[PDB]
Amino acid sequence: HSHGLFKKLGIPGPTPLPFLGNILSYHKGFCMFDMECHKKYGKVWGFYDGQQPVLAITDPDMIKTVLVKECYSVFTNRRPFGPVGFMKSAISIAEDEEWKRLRSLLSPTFTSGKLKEMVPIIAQYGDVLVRNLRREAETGKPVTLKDVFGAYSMDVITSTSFGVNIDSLNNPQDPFVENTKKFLDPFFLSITVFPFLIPILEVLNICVFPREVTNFLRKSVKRMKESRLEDVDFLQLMIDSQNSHKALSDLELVAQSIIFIFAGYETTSSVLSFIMYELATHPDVQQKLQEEIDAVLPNKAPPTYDTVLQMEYLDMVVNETLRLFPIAMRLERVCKKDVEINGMFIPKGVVVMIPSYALHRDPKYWTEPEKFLPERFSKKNKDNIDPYIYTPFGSGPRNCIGMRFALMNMKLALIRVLQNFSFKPCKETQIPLKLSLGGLLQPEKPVVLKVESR
Amino acid sequence: HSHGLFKKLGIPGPTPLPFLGNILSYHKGFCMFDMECHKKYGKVWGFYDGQQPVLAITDPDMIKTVLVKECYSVFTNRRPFGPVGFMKSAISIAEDEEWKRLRSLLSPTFTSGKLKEMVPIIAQYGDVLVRNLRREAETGKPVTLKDVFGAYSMDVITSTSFGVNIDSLNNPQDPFVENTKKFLDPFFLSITVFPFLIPILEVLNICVFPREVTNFLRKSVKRMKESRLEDVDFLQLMIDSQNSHKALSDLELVAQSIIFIFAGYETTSSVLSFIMYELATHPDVQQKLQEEIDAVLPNKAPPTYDTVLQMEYLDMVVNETLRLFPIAMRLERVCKKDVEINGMFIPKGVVVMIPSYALHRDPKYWTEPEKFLPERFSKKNKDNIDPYIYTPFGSGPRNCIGMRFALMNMKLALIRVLQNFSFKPCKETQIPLKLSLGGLLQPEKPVVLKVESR
Ligand code: HEM
Ligand code: HEM
Ligand SMILES: CC(C)(C)OC(=O)N[C@H](CSC[C@H](Cc1ccccc1)C(=O)NCCCc1cccnc1)Cc1ccccc1
Ligand SMILES: CC(C)(C)OC(=O)N[C@H](CSC[C@H](Cc1ccccc1)C(=O)NCCCc1cccnc1)Cc1ccccc1
Repeated sequence: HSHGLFKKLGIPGPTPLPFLGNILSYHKGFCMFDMECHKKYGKVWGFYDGQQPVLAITDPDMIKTVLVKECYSVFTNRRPFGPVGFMKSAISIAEDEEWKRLRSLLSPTFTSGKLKEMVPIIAQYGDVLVRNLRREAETGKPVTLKDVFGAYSMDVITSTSFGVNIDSLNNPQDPFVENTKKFLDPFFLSITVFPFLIPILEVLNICVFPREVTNFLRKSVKRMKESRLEDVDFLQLMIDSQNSHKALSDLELVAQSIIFIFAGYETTSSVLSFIMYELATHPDVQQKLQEEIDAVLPNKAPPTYDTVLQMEYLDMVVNETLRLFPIAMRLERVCKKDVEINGMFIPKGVVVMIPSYALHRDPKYWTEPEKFLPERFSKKNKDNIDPYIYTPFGSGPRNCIGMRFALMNMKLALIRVLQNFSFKPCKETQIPLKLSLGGLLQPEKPVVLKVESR
Repeated sequence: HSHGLFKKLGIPGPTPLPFLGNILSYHKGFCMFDMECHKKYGKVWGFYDGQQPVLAITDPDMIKTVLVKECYSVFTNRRPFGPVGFMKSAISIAEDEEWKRLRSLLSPTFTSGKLKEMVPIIAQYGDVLVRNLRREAETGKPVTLKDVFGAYSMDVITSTSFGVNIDSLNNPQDPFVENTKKFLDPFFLSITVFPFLIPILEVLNICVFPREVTNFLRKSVKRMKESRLEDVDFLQLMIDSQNSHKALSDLELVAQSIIFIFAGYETTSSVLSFIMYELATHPDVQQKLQEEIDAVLPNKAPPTYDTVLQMEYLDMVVNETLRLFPIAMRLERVCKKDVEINGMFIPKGVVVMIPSYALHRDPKYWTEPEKFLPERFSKKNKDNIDPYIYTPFGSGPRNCIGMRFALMNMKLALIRVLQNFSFKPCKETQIPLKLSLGGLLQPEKPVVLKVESR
């Protein structure tokens, strides 16, 4: 009933089958399909997620108009997502004057001042990591990064948000550790063909987040809420905040606590895994980086907030990895008005998509796009890089509110880990890595590596 | 479109509201509503579960026609239940010539011969129970029965079916113990008003059993299948069985393994909890029973299969409890034909229901129906009891296939428990017990009791 939309505006794309759209083209994952499309169709193309049209753009100025310029006016919300139940009040899912109300009420939690106030705490679990690694290093036993990294990222989230202190790797059976550790699978494809069936599940209290984990943290939060009240973390600042322009409700407060936890668990863990792979497969880079760390932190000195930003080959290494594996893959915004941006009409209701993964591997802005070369981000060459071709944290008012915290969380782990250990591939280590043909930005085979002690 | 069905046949009942039916009358639970209806309307009445008519019968001969006589011809299947995914092949859910095919292929597992072959095994975990109770008995700390009883019933199921041996109470964090321990809640009411929405969830692979626990046991079973093949329990006999009239498939085999596990976990545990309450609130009965046990098993002798059936005050105690709390509450069968049984027309499609709980408390067949008096089942008075008024295990071809195993499982626990401990109520012990106004036959407040050692 709408599969003729791009044929009308003269916008190219693959031919959508009825009802399915082009979702059968996802057999190789969003990334390979975007790379193919960006290659076949050029600067702008179109396709249909079921009955839903999606438009892809690759011009730095047009992306800037959508993410930055016309964010408030036109492109304010991401693609609708459901069923969710009470999770409607979550920021990344919120919309319009209820997003602007929440993005404000929670921005003060990622300031340089508060972020520096978390340096003594995040550092405490970088140490706990070393013991868990050294126990498996002295017992030569190849190591799965995501396991031990997940336990660390888990340990940092909990502390930085609620104060609950657990050695999740050695307490994988703690009642607070279990609950926590929990788009092309059989369900979500049925959602994109049956978006008319989402409202059924919403009057059903059925949620893609199980109704159990949430109810454990609706109460675990209100336990801690009444445990510090009255008697430095994310929640101590979210309680200080409810003390535009209505204050923060309490089921509203329980919702954002959850979104941070995923945000910083599988992403802090996944990215650190993509990094230790690149170091293990480019040991020269691992050499140059351990030299820089011990030059800023001699005698294995403890990283501080001001020493972390001081490490430049560290930032270069982090950036280049994110180019190769930008965990979001795509950036998306929903167009709320008949608007003509940068000389092109965008009708109301169209999802606007930026293919981040494909753009990070576009040879027109990247020489040797699939090799690992941190030298792209040296202060020498870091200036020929369009800020709208490279967006691992998005851009504009709706970008990643936790970016500063993520770059600080990961670099405090890399300093403390690379001060002590070094990483060599295994025989059973997948060289080279194959990306998941599925729906998340993750490896086909989990990253296994040999670990030795300095 | 069908709410005029009972008005037509001249059958009385509460007035159904559009779409909801009489389900708003479930605010006091199925039990209180059936008692009320049986009291207001007499021997036969009618009501609507949404758009679905249900007919209640209370005559011994008419129940016998449905459960026993015309089971094969007319009343073969229970009320349709979904969504379920692959669990369609489960016996209690199976229908017609695929139930008759499965009820046969699995009946040989509850014979007196095989049941006696499980006596040495089930006895091993009655002992493990004592230590866990004595640890909390020597530390005077009131005891929650369902916790420790659940761990025991759990320990017996696993062993009697797969051989996996765990102290689930002290291993509540065993990867095999966790998966296992998992009708008027917000969901199932939406199902009975929206039965047209079930087929949506079936093409969605959404199942009221989470798609996770099942996939752990589709593989855990096929681990054990290829671990004994090649190298006494339920599965060793289900593999021996696939060695009417097609053999047992392997996803067919994974399904029945699950249905036994619930069947014998929350029911073996719940019933033993309703029993220890009745003993604690009628200590004279507890006195008479410990005398009988030590008279059959002197010196705290180990129960055997032939000593267990020998205990008559034990059976009396078990029976009378089940009268007071018959965990099924109702028996149901779906009518597949225009039939006129015992002088009454039953049109096609009508669910036929027997109110077991209400009938167990009907003063016309029970003197002092709400008191606890095991003497109703003494060999003296046990003959004035209609086998179709008292059906804790159902009746006829479709009755509880595991009845013999349940009466043997529980009595082996009561002998070993009452040989050693005695049970007194607490202050915080709920005297008298309030039944759950909800959907399962369970207490409002979990049973807590003081435990002392002989
Ligand atoms: C390697 C680490 C991370 C990366 C690469 C990353 C990337 C992104 C990206 C690309 C977006 C979408 C931005 C857009 O649409 O323009 C986003 C959104 C978001 N991120 Fe992250 N993220 C990371 C870690 C975190 C962490 C640790 C948090 C902790 C709270 C967090 C919280 C959020 C939130 C709340 C949003 C939604 C913002 C909004 O809609 O206003 N992220 N992130
Ligand atoms: C206190 C213990 C138990 C009680 C009171 C009980 C009661 C019942 C009742 C009333 C029914 C329905 C019968 C009917 O519709 O006429 C039933 C069915 C069933 N029970 Fe139990 N049960 C118990 C324990 C068990 C156990 C331990 C198992 C182990 C496998 C089991 C397996 C089954 C099965 C498979 C069915 C369905 C039979 C069929 O549809 O063919 N039950 N039970
Ligand atoms: C794809 C379509 C168009 C159908 O729907 C969307 O696009 N929905 C996206 C994600 S759905 C739900 C998600 C939270 C969640 C998902 C699964 C298990 C547990 C929690 C969310 O609510 N928020 C995600 C925030 C966590 C995060 C991830 C990466 C970086 N930083 C933070 C929304 C999204 C937000 C941010 C980046 C990328 C996507
Ligand atoms: C009420 C309407 C009319 C809508 O649906 C039905 O009546 N569905 C009944 C039960 S639903 C699913 C159930 C299994 C199950 C349920 C919940 C969590 C885990 C597993 C089953 O599949 N089987 C139950 C067998 C276990 C058992 C319980 C008690 C005694 N022995 C064995 C089916 C039923 C079977 C047997 C007795 C009472 C009810």
